[PDB]
Amino acid sequence: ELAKLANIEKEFKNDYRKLSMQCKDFVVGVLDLCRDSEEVEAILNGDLEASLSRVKLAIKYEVKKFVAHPNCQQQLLTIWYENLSGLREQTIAIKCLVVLVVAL
Amino acid sequence: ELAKLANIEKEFKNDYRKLSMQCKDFVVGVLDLCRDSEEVEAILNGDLEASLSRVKLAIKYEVKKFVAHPNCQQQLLTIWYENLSGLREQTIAIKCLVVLVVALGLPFLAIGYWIAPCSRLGKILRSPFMKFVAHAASFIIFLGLLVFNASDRFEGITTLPNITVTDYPKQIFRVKTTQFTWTEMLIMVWVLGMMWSECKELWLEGPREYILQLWNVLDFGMLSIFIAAFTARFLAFLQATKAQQYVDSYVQESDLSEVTLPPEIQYFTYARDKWLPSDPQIISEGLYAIAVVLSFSRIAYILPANESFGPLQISLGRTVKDIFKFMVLFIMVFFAFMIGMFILYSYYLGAKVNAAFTTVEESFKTLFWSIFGLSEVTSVVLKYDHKFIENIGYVLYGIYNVTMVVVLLNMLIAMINSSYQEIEDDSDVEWKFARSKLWLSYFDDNQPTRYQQIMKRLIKRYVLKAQVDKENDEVNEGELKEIKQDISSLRYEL
Amino acid sequence: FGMLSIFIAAFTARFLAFLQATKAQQYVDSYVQESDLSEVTLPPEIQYFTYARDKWLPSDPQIISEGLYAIAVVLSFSRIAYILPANESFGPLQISLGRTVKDIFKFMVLFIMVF
Amino acid sequence: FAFMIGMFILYSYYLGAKVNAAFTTVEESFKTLFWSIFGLSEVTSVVLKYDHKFIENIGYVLYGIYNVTMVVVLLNMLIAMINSSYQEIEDDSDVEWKFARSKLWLSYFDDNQPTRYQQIMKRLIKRYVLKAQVDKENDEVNEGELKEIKQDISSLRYEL
Ligand SMILES: CCCCCC(=O)OC[C@@H](COP(=O)(O)OCCN)OC(=O)CCCCC
Ligand SMILES: CCCCCC(=O)OC[C@@H](COP(=O)(O)OCCN)OC(=O)CCCCC
Ligand SMILES: CCCCCC(=O)OC[C@@H](CO)OC(=O)CCCCC
Ligand SMILES: CCCCCC(=O)OC[C@@H](CO)OC(=O)CCCCC
Ligand SMILES: *[C@@H]1O[C@H](CO)[C@@H](O)[C@H](O)[C@H]1NC(C)=O
Repeated sequence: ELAKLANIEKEFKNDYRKLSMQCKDFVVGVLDLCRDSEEVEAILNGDLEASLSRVKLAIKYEVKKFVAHPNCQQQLLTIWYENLSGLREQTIAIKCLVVLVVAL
Repeated sequence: ELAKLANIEKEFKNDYRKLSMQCKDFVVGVLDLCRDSEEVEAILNGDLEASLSRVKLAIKYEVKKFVAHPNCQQQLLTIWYENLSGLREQTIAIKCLVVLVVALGLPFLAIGYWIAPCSRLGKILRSPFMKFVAHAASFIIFLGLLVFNASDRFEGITTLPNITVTDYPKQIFRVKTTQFTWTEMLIMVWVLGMMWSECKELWLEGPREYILQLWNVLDFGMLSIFIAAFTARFLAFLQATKAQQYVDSYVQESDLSEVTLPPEIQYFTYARDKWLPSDPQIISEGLYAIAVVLSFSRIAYILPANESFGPLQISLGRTVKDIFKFMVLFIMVFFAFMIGMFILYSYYLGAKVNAAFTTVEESFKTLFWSIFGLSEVTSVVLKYDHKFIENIGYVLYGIYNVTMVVVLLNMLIAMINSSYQEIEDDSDVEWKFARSKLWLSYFDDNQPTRYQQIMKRLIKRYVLKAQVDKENDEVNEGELKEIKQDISSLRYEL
Repeated sequence: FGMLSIFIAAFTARFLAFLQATKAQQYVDSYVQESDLSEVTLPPEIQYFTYARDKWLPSDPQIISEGLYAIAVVLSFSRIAYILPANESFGPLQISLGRTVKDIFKFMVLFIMVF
Repeated sequence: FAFMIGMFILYSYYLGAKVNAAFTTVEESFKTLFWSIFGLSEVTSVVLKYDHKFIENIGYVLYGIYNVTMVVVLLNMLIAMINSSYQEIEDDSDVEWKFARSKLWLSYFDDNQPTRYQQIMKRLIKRYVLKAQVDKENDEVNEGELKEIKQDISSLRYEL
């Protein structure tokens, strides 16, 4: 809402953009404090009672530091390799062998 | 350990790199506090009960500020001039006189070196600085031999290429062009020696050490190109000797131009107009022309031992190491436009103004030379009407000339980010970590101990300095807590 | 979507070029009554499909096909931008390139006026 | 110098049969490699009249490596020049320029009981010492008051 009023006012341009930074830094400062994996998997998707709903909603609003934080990146990486799990730390030669085998 | 976990995690990348800075700054802060020379010579090499063990271990781990600190640099400088000791502060003219004298008297040095235990000049020649000057002088005499070999043609060749000329009619012509001269023998002796030294180093260092450094592979490739060129020259010499042994036996004439020869032996009478396009002579000239250009890249072994041209080289190495990421992206756009330009103009080989774009090699040639402003517009125009084809050609060639400039612009601006990142007090440090590495290439070839007492004194001084700085970091809070506790006693007494 | 449409337009032009040559072949194989097609001359509409590339009409479906097919192959190597962000070394390069290309156009509009 | 010696060693035997007269002597090879950095040179100095295509391709490759290397060196020069501007910072160009012009001006000017001078110098040094002590006292205000009230609390403990 603040980031859309910034494009409609254009004279109080810097003030709404100064308030949107507080609205983003609150979320990043909450994200920092989580310790167990249950707290991370309670923040990144909402109340259930995958499906990464808050992350897919933070793409639309472009909150870059909420997605570029390590506590979200490790949760995305454990989905990006969700059955391979030994290729997660290998050389680029082993990765090129994979794409050559699949392309063949 | 922290700097190796940083390359394996890659999500907690900044944290391990933040911890490695503390692990390095502890060592630098310990190094600061040493006062006598015994403490410096107790830190820089470990407990003995030269051999600079901690310095040689700080090269491997790349701790740049531990080697670029002055208390280590003075200890390395007192080894780098360990018998000269008056040359330590002299002008550059006196230093150039030294390298000129040693470059002149190079063949006297082995005669003076078998004497060396009986000579004070033998110990005065076995210092690291004299070894460095000797290797530099030998490599300069090598380039001098190449340029002098290239001599006698500096103002043109004297004849025409298709005309032959020999000492006598009997001599076959192909011998005189391929036989050896005295300077090429010295080149042959010199290349084998450098190949032998690199052969010894590869056997001891191992393949991983050779493969790890890009510079080692460049040197070894230059030596191999020299050897291949001389083998091609020798194969060219042998067949001419065989033809001369044929003619001098079975000639039975007055001149070799009088009676015609069998046609295999007839081929070795022709000038350069009629040689086969895969002649060993031609291959020899090509590879020998590549190797001479590659053999002036060896001055990078010399240049870091100088203050003025020192930090220049480091920035040049950084920019050359940072170009290749842009180069890989530029290859994709280049390949796209060359495949499109080849698919367009391939059917018009017979009817064009210029011979460009009609084959893949020529399209590669035109799109490569078009980025240096050395190309024509009139490669695009053709002879027939077909104006749709010609306008699509103009449009695609214009899009290419705009795209290369944009990519170039992006490269320059990204280069600026590195300078801002460099900030200050690092080029001086980085350059020092260059030259010391170069110096360490030549140095080679109950009741506690004294060492533990010295180390205990150093750690005690570090703890005391840290507590003094922590106490002076916050002065008011202790006094306020003390006067609050005093007000507690004043409330208890009143 | 534009790259895909340019491909489809080029192949439709090629097919329109193929149909008329099939019509001329079905004419000649029916009404030829000769030994070779070079022997007896033809009606002049069917005669046109014997010429080489020197005498084609400047709006031939073949020429349009070659031009659009030459544009589409150049446009079809811009799809590697879907691949490149999944890599650490060529990752932050692309982003700066996208930023500079997005920032050129404001200068380009001002350059068009002077030009 | 590296590229000119290589280009001279390559094309020296082909003086009679080339399109252009370039690279066939040291003076001419110097000329071509000097004017090639200002985009005032031809590709057709490399091509020759005979077949010998190995020689011609090595010529094209070395000339391309030269044209890339000069641009890289040039790029390095420009970026290193930027470091000096960042180092210059502010309040120095104005100062440096003044130290120019005054030098120019000084080229033309040419052709017991203490003295007055020592009284003036004594007054100046006294003012410098006083200003330094005032700035050092105002650099740390709270610590003297806390030490004074601690010493006053000592007397309050002695009296009570
Ligand atoms: C300009 C190219 C010269 C390359 C080497 C170089 O700069 O070093 C200059 C001195 C060696 O330096 P020092 O150890 O005396 O220290 C220089 C002090 N700034 O002497 C040499 O190392 C020069 C050896 C060359 C003689 C043939
Ligand atoms: C250099 C162009 C290659 C484009 C893709 C690319 O860089 O990605 C490299 C890997 C994928 O990366 P990962 O997810 O394994 O992570 C890389 C870790 N730095 O493998 C690929 O995605 C490559 C697929 C191409 C094979 C045909
Ligand atoms: C637009 C229609 C151009 C008509 C074709 C013609 O005859 O020449 C014009 C052509 C050749 O110079 O223009 C260009 O170079 C295109 C540059 C585009 C920049 C993104
Ligand atoms: C690689 C093989 C090239 C074949 C030789 C030929 O016929 O022309 C290609 C040659 C001349 O343009 O290419 C170059 O300019 C080389 C540039 C290299 C950049 C580091
Ligand atoms: C050699 O080439 C020159 C070129 O002008 C020509 O005049 C001459 O006749 C040629 N000589 C022979 C022997 O072919």
